[PDB]
Amino acid sequence: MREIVHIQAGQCGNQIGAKFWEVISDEHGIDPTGSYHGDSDLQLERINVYYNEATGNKYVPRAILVDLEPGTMDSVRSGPFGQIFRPDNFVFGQSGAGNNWAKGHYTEGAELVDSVLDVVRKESESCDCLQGFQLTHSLGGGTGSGMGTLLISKIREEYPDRIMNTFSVMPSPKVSDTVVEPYNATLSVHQLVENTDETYSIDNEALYDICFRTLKLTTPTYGDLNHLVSATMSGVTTCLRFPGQLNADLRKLAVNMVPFPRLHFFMPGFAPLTSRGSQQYRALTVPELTQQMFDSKNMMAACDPRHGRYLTVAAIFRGRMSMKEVDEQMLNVQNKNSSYFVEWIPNNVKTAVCDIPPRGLKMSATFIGNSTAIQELFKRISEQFTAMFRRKAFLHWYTGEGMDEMEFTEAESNMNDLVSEYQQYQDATAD
Amino acid sequence: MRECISIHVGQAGVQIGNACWELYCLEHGIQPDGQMPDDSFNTFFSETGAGKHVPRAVFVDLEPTVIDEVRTGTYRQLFHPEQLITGKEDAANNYARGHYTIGKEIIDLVLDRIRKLADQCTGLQGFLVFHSFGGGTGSGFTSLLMERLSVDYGKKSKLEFSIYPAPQVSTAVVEPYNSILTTHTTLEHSDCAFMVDNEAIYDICRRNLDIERPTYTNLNRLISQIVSSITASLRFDGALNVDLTEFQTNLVPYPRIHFPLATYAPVISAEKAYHEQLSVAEITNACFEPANQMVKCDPRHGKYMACCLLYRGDVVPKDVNAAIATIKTKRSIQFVDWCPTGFKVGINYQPPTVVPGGDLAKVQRAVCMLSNTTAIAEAWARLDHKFDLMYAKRAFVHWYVGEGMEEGEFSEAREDMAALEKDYEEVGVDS
Amino acid sequence: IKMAKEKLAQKMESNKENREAHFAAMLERLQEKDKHAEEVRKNKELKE
Ligand SMILES: Nc1nc2c(ncn2[C@@H]2O[C@H](COP(=O)(O)OP(=O)(O)OP(=O)(O)O)[C@@H](O)[C@H]2O)c(=O)[nH]1
Ligand SMILES: Nc1nc2c(ncn2[C@@H]2O[C@H](COP(=O)(O)OP(=O)(O)O)[C@@H](O)[C@H]2O)c(=O)[nH]1
Ligand SMILES: [Mg+2]
Repeated sequence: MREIVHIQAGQCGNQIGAKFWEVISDEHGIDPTGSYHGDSDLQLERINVYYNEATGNKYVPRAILVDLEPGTMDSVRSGPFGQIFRPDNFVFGQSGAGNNWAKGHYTEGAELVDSVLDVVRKESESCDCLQGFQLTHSLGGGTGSGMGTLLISKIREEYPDRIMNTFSVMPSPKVSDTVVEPYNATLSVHQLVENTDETYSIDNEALYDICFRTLKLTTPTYGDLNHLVSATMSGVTTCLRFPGQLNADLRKLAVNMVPFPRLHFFMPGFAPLTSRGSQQYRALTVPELTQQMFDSKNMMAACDPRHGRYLTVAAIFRGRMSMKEVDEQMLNVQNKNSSYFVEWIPNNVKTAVCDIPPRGLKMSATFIGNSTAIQELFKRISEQFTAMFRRKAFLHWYTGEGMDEMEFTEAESNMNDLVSEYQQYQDATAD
Repeated sequence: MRECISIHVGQAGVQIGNACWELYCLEHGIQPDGQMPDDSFNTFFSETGAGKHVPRAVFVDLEPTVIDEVRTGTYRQLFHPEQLITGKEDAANNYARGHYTIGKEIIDLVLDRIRKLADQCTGLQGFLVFHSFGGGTGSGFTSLLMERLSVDYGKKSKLEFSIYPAPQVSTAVVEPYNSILTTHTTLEHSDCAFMVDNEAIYDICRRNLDIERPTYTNLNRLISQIVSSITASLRFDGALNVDLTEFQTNLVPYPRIHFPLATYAPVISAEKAYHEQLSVAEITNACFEPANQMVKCDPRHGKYMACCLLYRGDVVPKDVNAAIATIKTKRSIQFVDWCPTGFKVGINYQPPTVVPGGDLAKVQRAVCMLSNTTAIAEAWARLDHKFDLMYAKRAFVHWYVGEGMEEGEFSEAREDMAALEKDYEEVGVDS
Repeated sequence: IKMAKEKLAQKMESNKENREAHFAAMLERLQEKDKHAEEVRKNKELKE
């Protein structure tokens, strides 16, 4: 278990993915040329998990950039770290998906898929021991959503034994204007339930609410929302890219986090909450970081953790702090909040500490929770979907692509089953 | 002459192996390059044409990380490279991956290396197997290797040093599954097994050595001291010794009841200087204190079937007998009705050696008590209950099934554990 | 020991029986959830 192959699909996928690479490059002391200029051996210890070493001192992201639309790719290349990416790894179409899952999954996406698999195969065959894949995408769009899930299915066909991980951004009325987002999301959730091993449910509803309510940003931009996404992605991947005991690889993480196959949707949390540039000169002690695990205000999925129960929790503390203090504080939270943890999964809260804090913060905490409260996010999508589907609104955009009504009915039913499954284990007892 | 082959499996086994072999070298005056300026040490170290002393040991891991540290470390010259065996992909805390999927690829290579060591033996006594119960390699690979060793070695003695899992230092939610699966499969292949509860060791380091947050380095140094006490009788020729067979003859009354409880004393912090020197009476009294035990359990709630006291250093038989006589006046030490002769005593001349810069103080005399008590069943019960909690809901079972294991294997393993618990209950009943 | 060797070479073959057959299903799903694609690309050029 060593290399992770990263895939970025669609507008959102490429935007968040590009920010992930500038964030982690900075943490690993890699400049936009690929040269390591840091001053800590920890930065290079597990550099091979995300970077290939090119001739000499240079490091290149093992990242494949995909879109059916060329524009986003040009914006990435033009960017701060745009020059770091492997030229041959940009695979872009000309024809666009027009925020239509059917175009991304069946039409335009299907035409480009083979050119993408050719690049993923090149990266995969170079690997000493491929752990699996990591995909960043939105569920509300057409390329990220439709093509992204098509890629998952095609990759799964060729690499059925590798771990499939995603960072899936869920749509919200608060931040986007394609009216068809509930259809694209539901059709994608149906695919993820079946095809991924772990999915980080990144909710734009929660990110907008954090920016507006907490960060007091009157009109949030995607740049503001993406600063929270990149902070979360850096946190949840800490264990994979730095030397550590717990959840050191994708398989160990999945084995410790996923009790039932379908219940692989994680609710990420982050403390402290920061705005682009907002120092972080004096803030956050160990008891303070620990308390924000149950804080709905700190959740990257618009769910209240106190409205459900945690099946499994992984908590990653970053910065210079006491391991004794972390252990005490973590135990206190489980004892005080007994009722929000399932009794039939013993020692279900696992903690890890990494000496390297993320950029701009001296202390941080990342939470990965497998909570039954995630059903609130799926319920929201189902009710938005049904409000439209009841009236068969915008169905012409999908049927016009060759899709059938049954697929819509099936995707919805599968997602409602997922909600029902979370409710079942929420109500289950250690009798 | 009377050789013993040591096999170190998985992270726990390899890391404990590092501690053991470091201690043996200090005890026999062997430098980290194998050079040395009794003669019984030859049971554990072979000799080359260059006068170098090489451990009769094999280090195995399915991931290279841990062993890579041995081959870069201080004792890189002590071992020949062929006896340090590593795979690429770990067992990802999955018994099924360790036993089947991944294990099956390296098994033949590991046995070929063991065969090469056995060919250098004129009177091979058998094997000492060090592993964790919790990790996928420690659990899965060990049971696979134990089965293969019974086939290739006929009726050759096999003793285990098993790391019983603890939540303070636990890395996986699935450790109860791995523990039960390995115990069931290995039971018919092991002659005697010494369990080491990581919580007991964690608590001794905290209580006796004043270590706020004990690390594996702290735990292993203490473990190594107990292993050295058990193996001193094989590596040295004292006034009172016990070979592979005499240990088993004295402590094992029935095939399945082969789990002695170890208790060590004294454990003194390298500070103070006034907290010594402890008499033979004082160290003997300390063996009957549950705080000095290697497994957490209550002997006062169980019955003894055998008691072996292994003394080391400045100890006289008259001192020992006086100490045992006062202990016999404390009525509280109950033996089974079918056992008369309770105390078998051994004295080995060499005082306990400590690692320079270690946490342990140098003492003139120490003692290790190996007792076969029915109270050890409490450790099985704790493990079995955690297994049952998860298994009732089939939580995480899919990870094992996916690797080709069948659900029936889980039922079988648990029923065998129920029979083992029943055996300890039946053994304690009077006629 | 005679009977022992076989118990193990059975274990590793009823496992390898399964491990193979759970990637039998893995692919048959993966081929059907592709057969549908043509059956749907169908309705697109068929759209009249
Ligand atoms: N005493 C002690 N216990 C250890 C050590 N390393 C791991 N453990 C314990 O063993 C269990 C974890 O299993 P590991 O040995 O780390 O894993 P592994 O055998 O390498 O297997 P995989 O990594 O899954 O392939 C937990 O209970 C740990 O607390 C060590 O050096 N000393
Ligand atoms: N957080 C975040 N969401 C985005 C971003 N760009 C688009 N989205 C969201 O993604 C969805 C639209 O999908 P998009 O990725 O633009 O389309 P695609 O190129 O066809 O996958 C909606 O839910 C948008 O709110 C971005 O940069 N950040
Ligand atoms: Mg390991």
